[PDB]
Amino acid sequence: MKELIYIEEPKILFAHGQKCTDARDGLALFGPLNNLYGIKSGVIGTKQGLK
Amino acid sequence: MKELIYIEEPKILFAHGQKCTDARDGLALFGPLNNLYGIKSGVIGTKQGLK
Repeated sequence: MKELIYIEEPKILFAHGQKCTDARDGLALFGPLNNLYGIKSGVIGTKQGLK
Repeated sequence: MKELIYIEEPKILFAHGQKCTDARDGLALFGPLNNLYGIKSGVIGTKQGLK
């Protein structure tokens, strides 16, 4: 019979220095580190793809 | 005794279908034709240049 150790879960730092563990919850709670003013999309494809 | 003819000043088209003759007045009255979200400025040079 051998033994197992435990390694503590790491943290990922979100906006205004808010530590968390899950990326989705940290984003839904605080938000990304830097702010883009917006995203301009260039879509190339058929008409159905554009729709 | 020679004669001079006259030609009407052309109009430039601004936001929401509004025309004018001066670019500055048209911009200050109706704004640009298109809509960006922001301008991400990259600066290259000295520290005092950044200041």
